[PDB]
Amino acid sequence: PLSFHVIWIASFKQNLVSGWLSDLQTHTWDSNSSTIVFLWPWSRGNFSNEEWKELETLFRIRTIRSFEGIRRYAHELQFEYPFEIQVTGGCELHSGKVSGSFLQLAYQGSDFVSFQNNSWLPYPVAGNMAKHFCKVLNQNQHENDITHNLLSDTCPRFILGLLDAGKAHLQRQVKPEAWLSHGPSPGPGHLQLVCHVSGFYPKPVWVMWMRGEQEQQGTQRGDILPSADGTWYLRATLEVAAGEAADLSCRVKHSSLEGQDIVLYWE
Amino acid sequence: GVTQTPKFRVLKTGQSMTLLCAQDMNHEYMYWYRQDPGMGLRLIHYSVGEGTTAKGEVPDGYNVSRLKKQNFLLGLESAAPSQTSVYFCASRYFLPTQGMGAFFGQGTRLTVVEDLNKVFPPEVAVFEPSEAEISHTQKATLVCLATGFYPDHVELSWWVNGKEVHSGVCTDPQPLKEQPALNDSRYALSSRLRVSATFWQNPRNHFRCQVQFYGLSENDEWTQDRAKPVTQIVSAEAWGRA
Amino acid sequence: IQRTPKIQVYSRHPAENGKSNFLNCYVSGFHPSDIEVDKVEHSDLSFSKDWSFYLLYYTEFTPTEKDEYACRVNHVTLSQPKIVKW
Amino acid sequence: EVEQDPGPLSVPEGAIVSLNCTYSNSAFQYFMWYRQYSRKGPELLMYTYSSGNKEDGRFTAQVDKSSKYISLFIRDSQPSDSATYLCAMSTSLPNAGKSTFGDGTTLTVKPNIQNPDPAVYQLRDSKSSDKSVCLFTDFDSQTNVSQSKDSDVYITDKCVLDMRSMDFKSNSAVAWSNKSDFACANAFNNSIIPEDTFFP
Ligand SMILES: *[C@@H]1O[C@H](CO[C@@H]2O[C@@H](C)[C@@H](O)[C@@H](O)[C@@H]2O)[C@@H](O[C@@H]2O[C@H](CO)[C@@H](O)[C@H](O)[C@H]2NC(C)=O)[C@H](O)[C@H]1NC(C)=O
Ligand SMILES: CCCCCCCC/C=C\CCCCCCCC(=O)O
Repeated sequence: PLSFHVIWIASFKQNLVSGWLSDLQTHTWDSNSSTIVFLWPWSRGNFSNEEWKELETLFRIRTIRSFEGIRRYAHELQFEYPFEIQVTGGCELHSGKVSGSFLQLAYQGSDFVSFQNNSWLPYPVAGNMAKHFCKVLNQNQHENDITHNLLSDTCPRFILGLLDAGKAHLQRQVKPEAWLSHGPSPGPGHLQLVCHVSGFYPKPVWVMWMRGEQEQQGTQRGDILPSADGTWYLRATLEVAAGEAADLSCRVKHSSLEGQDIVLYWE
Repeated sequence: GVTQTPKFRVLKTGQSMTLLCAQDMNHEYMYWYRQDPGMGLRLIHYSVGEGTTAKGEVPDGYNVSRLKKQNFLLGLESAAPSQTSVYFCASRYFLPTQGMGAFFGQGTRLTVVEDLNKVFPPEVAVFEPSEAEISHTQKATLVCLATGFYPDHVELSWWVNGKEVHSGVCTDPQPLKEQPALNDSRYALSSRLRVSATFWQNPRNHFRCQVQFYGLSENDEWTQDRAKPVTQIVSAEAWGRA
Repeated sequence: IQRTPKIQVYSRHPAENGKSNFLNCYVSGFHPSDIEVDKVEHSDLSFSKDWSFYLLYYTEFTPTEKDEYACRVNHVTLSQPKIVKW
Repeated sequence: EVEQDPGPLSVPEGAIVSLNCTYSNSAFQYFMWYRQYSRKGPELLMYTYSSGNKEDGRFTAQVDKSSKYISLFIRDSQPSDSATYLCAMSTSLPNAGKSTFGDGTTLTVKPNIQNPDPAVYQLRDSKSSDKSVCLFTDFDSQTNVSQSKDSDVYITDKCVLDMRSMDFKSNSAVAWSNKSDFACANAFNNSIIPEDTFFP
């Protein structure tokens, strides 16, 4: 659904911070000058300059404390060089409503600790160093109170504002482009029919190969691929015997077509 | 911790003044509050860091300056009677780790008057224990009386054999108006010191009641007949009686 | 363990000779994020729910008939740079 | 806004005291109680995050977010507790470091007088034996001093002194005038003083 997150990528000693609304980036952190960078005018949303500075400041301190507070405990913790720590935090909306929030930390690409309720909890998988890592974090509760306030009251207020602020950007409809092609030969006597749908927005889409109304199973949906303009691209393929091919057509359903689907016949 | 300068001040209407708050605690946040008797704290101005400042709930007539991290100055542009109040400076970390809450100064008592001729130092008298009390309770109470001073800016203490004393002491928390019917009424204040009767009947023992008054500075202009009502100590004393 | 980058090369519009287009390269699914890819601009480094990173690379161009550019990638999992065309 | 019980409260020593604030703004999330002694600055006493109780010695701070009602409880109140109690509240981050203060409640804790001995004494000026002061002392805490209806006769509130060395407390009030007719017998006539008050 609709989800704003802030991600952290720690390498060991660079450090990256960005803020994303789903697949779309909206915030960047300037390494040199310690500053939240808005990528859209409405990147800022409800908040005001007063607040933003206050938050930016809060992000500077807290990140520092967390960063220096690792090579401080890197040795005590099993953590051996080199390694990467990944943090994702934020909140989501299920049809215009606050559908909960999250904050998860990852060691080496596998889950490590999660923030639940008012404190840190280990993933059982990550073993007995994860359980130790929590004992450290949970030691000062006031730290946990602040984490909690941001996840469950700051973030929800924020995302709502953002949404409203960029209702001209998101909520917009960009009509898709549709064309057909051969794929790699699956074997003698057969073909791969390839339906191309490119440059559509928003992201949900329906693409299926059709024999009249006979929705052909075996239609095979590919990755939804991005472009720098925020639009999406998608291939749907079908393997057929050569003769079967002319009977076939491609049907594309998208929000911007408003009921008038795209139909491409193989002939 | 958090310190304020000055602790007392008198202002003729229209005069200006700067208050200075300093803290060596490395705090990012600093605040200026005023507190009127009975009420709580209202925020005048505050600062989230060096070089920036912002308006509070009651900012009018005041300005501020966050010069270093340590210092936060408050300025009265043009004194008005309404600004007669007690002023508190406060500071606190940006993101404290041991919970919220701010540290406070001990306060600055400021009084604005229309005329500097309304300022008077206290008169001090010490009153000796009753023979009756001594004979009945085997204890001896001394009473101090500071009278006729304005404004309400005094600090009273007892001195026995040249050392300040606290045990056996009780001073009025607020002064009386000698003439409640006036706005610019002068004030009276009392205090007790109780000691055993055998400690009072000794003529070697010396009891002195001291009142620190905070009035006009040397810079203030004074054209009246009576002596300039400057900041001063007025004391009264008594010896033991057998 | 570590993960190998999935490389997908493609174009923004259907490729017609002599018409301005865009060439994207979607490098996904890899870990860790130490990766190098081939005047070109890319996207900020994000990661999916399974914690693996993904990047997008793009360049404006004109698809001719004697040329077919590629996407070269080297990783801490790769013994040799993997080159993918279009 | 933050409405706080104006008081003042006068309780006997040993009593449970309850101090309360009400607020209207639901955004409030940080709750502070300050204690301020006479002629000194506010000092943080209790702090709580969101809904709940926190117990520190004789003190319990309590926050009920759905009722928008917060409370400071003092168990076994000592006379040392006499002060003004101010509550303050901050909204969720970003809150600008700002907090809103209730107008405070002033609490007086009357100390228990183990052996009362009410009396009114005359005291003479150590200098000019003519000036004269009346001392009402050693009365019980349930006894109340009343203001003078004569505006030329001044009478102070009661005040508690503590002869720490002798484990001894005492209430007292002072009355004086430079009116000539004034005498100690009639000094506290507007006060309901004990029948057994000693008049020398
Ligand atoms: C910014 O916005 C959040 C939510 O945005 C508002 O939500 C609706 C009330 C509507 O007015 C939209 O236009 C806004 O986008 C605010 O949070 C709510 O605030 C209102 C009053 O401000 C209050 O009645 C609600 O209970 C709040 N609900 C929440 C917190 O979810 C908030 O006021 C704004 N805060 C900031 C500084 O961003
Ligand atoms: C850089 C973009 C700033 C994001 C703006 C919106 C702020 C509120 C959103 C949710 C923040 C959740 C992240 C919690 C921070 C925890 C700090 C840490 O432990 O690393």
